[PDB]
Amino acid sequence: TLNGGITDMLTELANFEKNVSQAIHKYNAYRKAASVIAKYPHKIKSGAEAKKLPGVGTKILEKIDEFLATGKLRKLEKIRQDDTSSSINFLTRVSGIGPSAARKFVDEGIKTLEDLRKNEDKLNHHQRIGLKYFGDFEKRIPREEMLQMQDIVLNEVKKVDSEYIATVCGSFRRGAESSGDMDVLLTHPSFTSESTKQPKLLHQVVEQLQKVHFITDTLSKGETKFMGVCQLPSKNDEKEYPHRRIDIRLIPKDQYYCGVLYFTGSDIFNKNMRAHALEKGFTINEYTIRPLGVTGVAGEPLPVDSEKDIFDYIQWKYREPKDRSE
DNA sequence: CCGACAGCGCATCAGC
DNA sequence: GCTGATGCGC
DNA sequence: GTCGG
Ligand SMILES: Cc1cn([C@H]2C[C@H](O)[C@@H](COP(=O)(O)OP(=O)(O)[C@H](Cl)P(=O)(O)O)O2)c(=O)[nH]c1=O
Ligand SMILES: [Cl-]
Ligand SMILES: [Mg+2]
Ligand code: NA
Ligand code: NA
Ligand code: NA
Repeated sequence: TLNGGITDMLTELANFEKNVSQAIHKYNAYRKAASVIAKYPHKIKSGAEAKKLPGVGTKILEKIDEFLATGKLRKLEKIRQDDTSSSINFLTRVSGIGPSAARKFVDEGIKTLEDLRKNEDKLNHHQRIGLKYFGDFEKRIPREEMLQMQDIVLNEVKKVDSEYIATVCGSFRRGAESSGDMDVLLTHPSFTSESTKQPKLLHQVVEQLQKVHFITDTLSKGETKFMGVCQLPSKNDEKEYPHRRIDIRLIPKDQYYCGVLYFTGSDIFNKNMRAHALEKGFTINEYTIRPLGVTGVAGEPLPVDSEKDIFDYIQWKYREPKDRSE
């Protein structure tokens, strides 16, 4: 909140570069800048002060001086006024519509929520569901509701096979008082790095959650990753809860620590951590941490028996999930 | 000045 | 049908 | 857009 106006501005610029310019490096640069400023514990008085932070360079420094002087940025003011950019930006807020589809729809004169609804036949499945719950997916999930959803998912999973372990990750595991969605990491001893001893491991779980009407819709589904929609049950006479996004990722049981580090995030925390790993001569994914040879070619997986082990390898002090919200 | 910027699952398409 | 590129998502 | 080398 200390530098909320600045980080909002940068986020708006990031979104512009992603959705309209389709300049993903500019997008990621703006988000990095916004992140480093958000955790900076002083109210920023100048661009030069902000430029001391890594990730803030000359251009963002100048923007920050304008914003501090006047409370706005002319570049953003003009972007806001531009119909095509505003339209493109809006359409990407539908799950499954990205920068390319958004611009394509705008070209055909499909540029409002109303246009989308009347042109449902021109959407793929993911987009159609994204449009169906557009309102709901805008809403945050209070932590108290996340606790209920967790109870339901862990108990239902236990009913399918008591050897499943389901772990809620994402912002929830980072201790947030509200989340954008629910992220569930799933393991079963039958699925390891070495073998898949039984099939349908993800399916049976999804099927059980569909059976008790917790999962209501599917955006995408594969053997290890489910992306869909869920809803808490409501009591008699009470308004229904909003429909929520849910992600479920099944990871080899012996690779749980790399898996839970990944799915706990944040996304920018993962990006910084993995970038750092590279500078230290390692590569990290949701399965393994591996050394980089002289080549650049990845070596064999290093042994890992905790999240801290991964931090150790790259010479980072351990950071608790709650300090990983970047 | 220049190249690199994290790493990967699922849906959809062109080409064969 | 398969393989690889592309889009969108985590 | 930023930064290390
Ligand atoms: C989008 C993304 C996610 N992840 C990892 C790290 C992420 O933490 C994890 C879940 O993605 P999420 O989109 O649900 O992120 P979250 O942290 O739960 C969000 Cl603050 P919210 O859902 O509360 O709004 O996946 C990445 O490693 N790279 C990414 O680009
Ligand atoms: Cl770019
Ligand atoms: Mg989440
Ligand atoms: Na800087
Ligand atoms: Na979208
Ligand atoms: Na998610």
